[PDB]
Amino acid sequence: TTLTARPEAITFDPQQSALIVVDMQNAYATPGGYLDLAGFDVSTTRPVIANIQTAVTAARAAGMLIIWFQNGWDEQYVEAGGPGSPNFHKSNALKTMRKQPQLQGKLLAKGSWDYQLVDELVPQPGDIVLPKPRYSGFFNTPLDSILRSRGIRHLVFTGIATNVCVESTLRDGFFLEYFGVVLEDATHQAGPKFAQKAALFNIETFFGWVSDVETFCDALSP
Amino acid sequence: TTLTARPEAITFDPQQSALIVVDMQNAYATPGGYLDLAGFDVSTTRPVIANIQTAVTAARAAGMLIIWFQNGWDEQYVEAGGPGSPNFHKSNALKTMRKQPQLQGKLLAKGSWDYQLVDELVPQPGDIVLPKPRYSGFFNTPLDSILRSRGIRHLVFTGIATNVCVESTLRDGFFLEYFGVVLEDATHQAGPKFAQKAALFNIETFFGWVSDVETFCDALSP
Repeated sequence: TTLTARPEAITFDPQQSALIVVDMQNAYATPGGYLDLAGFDVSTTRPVIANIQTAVTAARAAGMLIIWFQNGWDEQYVEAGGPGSPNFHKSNALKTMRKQPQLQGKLLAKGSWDYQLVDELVPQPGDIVLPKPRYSGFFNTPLDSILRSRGIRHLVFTGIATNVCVESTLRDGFFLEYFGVVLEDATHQAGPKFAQKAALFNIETFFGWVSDVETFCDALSP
Repeated sequence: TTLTARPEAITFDPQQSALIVVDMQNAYATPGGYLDLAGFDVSTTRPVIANIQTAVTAARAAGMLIIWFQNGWDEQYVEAGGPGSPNFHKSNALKTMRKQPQLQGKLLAKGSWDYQLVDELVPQPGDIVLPKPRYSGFFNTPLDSILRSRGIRHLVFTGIATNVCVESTLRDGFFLEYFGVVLEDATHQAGPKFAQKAALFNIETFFGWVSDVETFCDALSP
């Protein structure tokens, strides 16, 4: 398949490719979730959700592997690292719960509402659903092994946050010799609008390719 | 020692810390280098070189290990990967040399002027100088091994490009449980000015700490 993209069009075989849906959890997309409680603007993610559903339908119909990430930890946050991990000190979820003990054990907690995939996005049998304990899906997980076991070299990225979990997984994928493309209108940033712009620029200019959902779906139609 | 920083101050032992000077080569800081020839703006890097000299002097006098990176490859670019690597298709140096054949073998090439550290920055006995074949110093190198072998958990980052090799190495350091701080006035971005602001925003908000050279030197003086 030839996919129109920035900075130029690329080729991939859908049957040797994966669509990765990064962290489409209430924490990252839904009012009252972690990012919202932590002061980030989540009011504009509805079109991102619908666009991911569209992209998943097309990708699965074309034979691409669908991989869903869920970011977060056990309710006791053992897996988040204690004070000896920089993650303990950087996580805005952990910071929010330290400021608001009423939320302690709810943000990004396995089995909780915050951790759930948003209602509109439901993995299907045969999809892979991966928990990850840090922003990048290529650290501390079997993601690389899962992809290599199927000969997959091309990754199409969707999800939240463009500049954090999405971009980190795409950047680390590049260092592991994966070709990564992001569907820009199926992502949303964590931060001001310049964070979306800069993540797309860094991806396009140094790490991978940028396309969009309509272009992706039309490229898959055969 | 307390280092005042964004989003809050941190504490560290300079003896168990490293100052990393990322890719301060002619390619990234000097007129007529790769970045300049590739259309990026390098007209403001003179104060960055000066600020790195100041930070390197304070770091060494405090017992911090100095690590210098040089990004690049053999002159035949075997180490940049062939067409099977996304690096072959993304590297703006390889792009530029395919566009301007007079430059083939001259950009980011071991033994070339482009590849040299800028004249003003001279590694000293006891420092470590490391080549790296991709943007992140934590892939395809012994960097993690070197730091673990000395019990180092705190990394202070300087160099170019803030949003590419600097941020990538800091992000990956975080995934390897390192506490990373960037000295903002000892860096420069590759791209428009929003790429500087956005890299610092991502580091401050999700990955590590932002400080500056004068704050760093003052913190080390006892």
